[PDB]
Amino acid sequence: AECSVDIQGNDQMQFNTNAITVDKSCKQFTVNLSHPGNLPKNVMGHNWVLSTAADMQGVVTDGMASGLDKDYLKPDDSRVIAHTKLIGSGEKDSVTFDVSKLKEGEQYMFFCTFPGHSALMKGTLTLK
Amino acid sequence: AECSVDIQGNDQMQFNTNAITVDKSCKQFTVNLSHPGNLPKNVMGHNWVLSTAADMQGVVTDGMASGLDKDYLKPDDSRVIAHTKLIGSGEKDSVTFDVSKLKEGEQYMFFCTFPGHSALMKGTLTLK
Amino acid sequence: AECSVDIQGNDQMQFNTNAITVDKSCKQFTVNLSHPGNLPKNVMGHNWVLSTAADMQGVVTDGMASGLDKDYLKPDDSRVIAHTKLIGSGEKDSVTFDVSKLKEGEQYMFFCTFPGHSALMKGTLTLK
Amino acid sequence: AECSVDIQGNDQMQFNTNAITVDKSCKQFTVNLSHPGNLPKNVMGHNWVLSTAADMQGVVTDGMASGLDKDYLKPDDSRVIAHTKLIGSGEKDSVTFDVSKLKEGEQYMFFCTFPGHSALMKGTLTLK
Ligand SMILES: [Co+2]
Ligand SMILES: [Co+2]
Ligand SMILES: [Co+2]
Ligand SMILES: [Co+2]
Repeated sequence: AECSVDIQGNDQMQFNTNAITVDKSCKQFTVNLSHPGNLPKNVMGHNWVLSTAADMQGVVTDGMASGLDKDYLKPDDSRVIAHTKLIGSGEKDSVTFDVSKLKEGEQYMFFCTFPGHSALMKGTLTLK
Repeated sequence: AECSVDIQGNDQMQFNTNAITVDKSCKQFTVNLSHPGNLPKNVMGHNWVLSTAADMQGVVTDGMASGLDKDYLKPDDSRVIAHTKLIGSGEKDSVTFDVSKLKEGEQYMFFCTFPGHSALMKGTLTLK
Repeated sequence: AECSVDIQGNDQMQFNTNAITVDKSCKQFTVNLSHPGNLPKNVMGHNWVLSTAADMQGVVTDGMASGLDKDYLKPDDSRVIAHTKLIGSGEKDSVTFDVSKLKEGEQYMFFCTFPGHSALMKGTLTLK
Repeated sequence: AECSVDIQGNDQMQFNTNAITVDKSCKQFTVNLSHPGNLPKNVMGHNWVLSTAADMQGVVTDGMASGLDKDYLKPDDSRVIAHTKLIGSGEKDSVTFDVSKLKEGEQYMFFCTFPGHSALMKGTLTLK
C-alpha cells in the first residue's frame, strides 16, 4: 500500500509491526488500524498515536490522566502529530496526516495510550 | 508479617511484587489485595489467583471466557487453590487458605485473570 | 515462506511477528531467527523456544535458573518442542522440526527465555 | 520515612512502585534501591535514574550507548537530576538529592537504563 500502512492491535496487546516507514515522496500518509479479536474497547482498547520519541512519555502520562471518556488522550495535545480513536475488537479507523509535519533526522514513535499498553504496544516511525 | 502478605495491583497493570514465600510453619496464609489508582474494575480490575504453574494458562483462558460477571474466573474451577474477588480502584479484598493445600517441590503462580493482565501481573509463590 | 518463517528479534525486545501458522501439509517446519541491532548476548539475548501454552511458564522459570552459559534453557527440557541457541546482534540461528510433534486442538506459544524478555517476546503458533 | 522511598527492582525486570511523590517540605530526598533475586548485573542490572519526562528518551538512548562500563549512563549527563549505581542481585544503593532541583508543575520520571528495561521499569515522580 503506497503512502499508507495497515496495522493490527490484537487481544494480547500486540501490534503486528514495530516499524513504519513513510516515503518522502508521500504528500500525505495514512495509518489504518484494525483490532482483530473479541475483547471490547474498555478491556482491550487500541488507538494509534504518533509523536517524536521525545514526547512519547508525556503524551502517555497525560493521556492516562484524561481518561476513558477522552480516549485517554489529552485533547488538543500539541505533541500529537496524528492519532486514531480508541477502538475495540472488530472496529477499524484511519488517520491521514501531512508528511511535511515530519523532519528527516528525527525519531518518531507510534503507540497505544490505553493504560499499561505502551509498554508492549510501541514502534518507531521513520521517513525514507 | 510471616503468615500474611499485602499486595497491590496498580493502574499501570502491575503488582508490587512478583514473588511470595510461604513459611511451612504457617497453618493458614492470608493475602490482602488493594487497588491503588483511579481506574474502574471494568477497565483495570485486579484479582489475585493462585494455582500450580502448570494450570495457570487454563485458569487464565477459561477465566477470560467467563466475563466480568464471573470476576474473570470459571465458577468452581478446581485448578484454583485460592482467589480474591475482582477489584476496582479504591477497593480491597482478602483471602486465606490452608498451607496444607500446597506441597514442597511444586511450582505455584499467583496472578490476575483480567484479560491481557497475566502477561505482566504474576509472580511465584513458594513453600519455604 | 513455504513451510518456514523468518523472524527477527531486535534491540527493543520485540519480535517482528506475533502469530505463526503451520500448515498440516508440511512434513517439517523451519523457523529462521536473526537479531538485527547492535547489542551483545548477555544484554539483549534472543532465542526462539516452542512449547504448549500450558508449558510456557515452567519453561521460562526453569530457563531463568539455567544460567547464561546454558542459554537460559534447562537442558533436556521435555516440554520444549523445538528451540534455537541464544543469539546476540549480528548472529543467526534456525531450527526445523516435524509437524507430527504438534496436534490439532492444542495451543502453542513461541517465546524468548532470556531473563525478563518473555513478557514482551512471545506469540502463538497454530497447526492449521 | 517522609523524605525517602524504598524501591526494589527484581529479576522479572520490574520496580515495586510506579509513582513517587516528593513532599515540598523536604529539603533533601532519598531513593534507596535494592535488588531482590539471584541474576547478575550483566544480565539483569538495575539503576535508578531521574530526569524530566521530556528528557527520559535522551538519557535512555545515550545511556544505552555508554555501556555496562559506565553503568549504562552518559558520564556527566546534564539531564540527569540524580541517579544510583547499576546493581546486580543482593546489592543495594542510595542516592540523596536537593529537592530544589525539582519544580512544581514539571513532570519527572524515574527509570532503569540497562538496555530494554525502561519498557517496564519506569514511573513518575512529582513534587507535591
Ligand atoms: Co491498547
Ligand atoms: Co488485573
Ligand atoms: Co530475548
Ligand atoms: Co534494570
